[PDB]
Amino acid sequence: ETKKPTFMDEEVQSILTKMTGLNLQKTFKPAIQELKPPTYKLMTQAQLEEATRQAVEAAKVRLKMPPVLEERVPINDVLAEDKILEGTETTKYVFTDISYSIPHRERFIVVREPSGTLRKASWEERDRMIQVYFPKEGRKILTPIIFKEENLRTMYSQDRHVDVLNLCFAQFEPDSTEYIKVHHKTYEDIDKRGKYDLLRSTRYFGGMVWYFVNNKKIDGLLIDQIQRDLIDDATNLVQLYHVLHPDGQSAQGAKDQAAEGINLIKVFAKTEAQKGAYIELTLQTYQEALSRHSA
Amino acid sequence: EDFDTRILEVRNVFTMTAKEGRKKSIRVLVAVGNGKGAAGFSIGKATDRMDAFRKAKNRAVHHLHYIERYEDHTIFHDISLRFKRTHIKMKKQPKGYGLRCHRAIITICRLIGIKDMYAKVSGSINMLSLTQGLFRGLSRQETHQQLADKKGLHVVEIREECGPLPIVVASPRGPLRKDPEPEDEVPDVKLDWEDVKTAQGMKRSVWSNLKRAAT
Repeated sequence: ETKKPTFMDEEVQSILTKMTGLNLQKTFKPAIQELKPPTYKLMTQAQLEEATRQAVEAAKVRLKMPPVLEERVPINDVLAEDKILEGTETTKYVFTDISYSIPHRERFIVVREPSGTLRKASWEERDRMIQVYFPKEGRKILTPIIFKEENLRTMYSQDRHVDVLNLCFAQFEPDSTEYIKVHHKTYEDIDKRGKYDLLRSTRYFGGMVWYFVNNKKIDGLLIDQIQRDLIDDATNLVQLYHVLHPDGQSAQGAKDQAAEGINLIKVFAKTEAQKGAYIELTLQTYQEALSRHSA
Repeated sequence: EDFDTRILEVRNVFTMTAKEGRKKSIRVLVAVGNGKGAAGFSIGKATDRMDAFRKAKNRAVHHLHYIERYEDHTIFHDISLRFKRTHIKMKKQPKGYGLRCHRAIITICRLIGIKDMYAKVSGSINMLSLTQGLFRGLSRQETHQQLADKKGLHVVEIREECGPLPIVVASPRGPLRKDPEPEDEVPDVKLDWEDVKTAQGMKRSVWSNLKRAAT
């Protein structure tokens, strides 16, 4: 009938790609790592514009948004219950199929319990076993302590939210419960302290917006976009909100009033926005400065 | 007051005289510099050592070179020159590389203000020819602004740490050429077997890449 968009829909990806932004100085910030002497080229204005065009393409790849997945369902599947083996071993066996050319989510990893039951390994056992035999750079078999709440607050105090997400992406699977809990705790610290610019020009801005829109908490991000003269992004945010909440007070108000452009932000500010007063004020200020520039 | 002086060589030289026979004098080589590109060297001669020190250091400040530094820490490009029989090969290096050079080159580089450079001295290792060669090589280097002006093209810096981002380091002050620089399929540049032997993992020396104190 009428399906609501998904994160990977071309319409949503385009909206979130523009709201993210592309800043070549931030996207290609100098990395603190082993260095080599730089190379130099003599370029014409055309060769330089072409080299900058290629850098923009290389950045759009580096800003490719990771898909937002729902939490994985715990694995509870018994393959066999051999009761004759009950009490014959004290420790359980984990068997991992290490055949090279198999996707890791299709690898049979089973556990023989001391009770004699042959069961499929849990998602946590699976990711641990895959790391043992197919070690991925940046991933640890034991969970790093940086992900404890006490240690994440330290990273947040230093405005290292992007590092937290890079560490979480490297350690946890996108559908893991730890991956989702860490991302959500990071998105919430940004909303509470208004640190939305820390994720701009990164592949994590879209996932953050998706979280706010689905949780009906776009008031902070909408204010931040207006204070930065990003009304085009602020208008797309209210449009994305309507697309994902069609049967809402703001979406109807926009239909009844055929609102467009800045008017969408006013309609949203009155009906559904929690900080409706602070948005009108923030929006009013913008229109003034725009009139001063015009005059 | 802004200049520091360093001794490079103290030598007892002797001449033969009719009356006094074997006569003893002191030949001193000193380098001076302020750490901000202005540096020079001078020879000092005297019967007493403290007089040679005074003459050398006071004279050197009247014979200062200005040495251009890339980002005020290294040279602008690799420098390979021969002065008489002393060969000096210098390589531009990134920050944190330090001064991995002949001890005399380390001393002179600190006076100039160079923090990161590799240098290899081959042939005759003579302190005066090494010092004179060093200052010649460093004085005759082309900066990026000079390269841009000479060729009327942008000088674009590519860093692996910064990925494919093109960093314009110098642009010509005059008009900008419209014709790309010819791309010779194979350059007719002379290569050093030492650099090629090293890049191929064939240079096996127990003395290379040894752990040393910060310089």
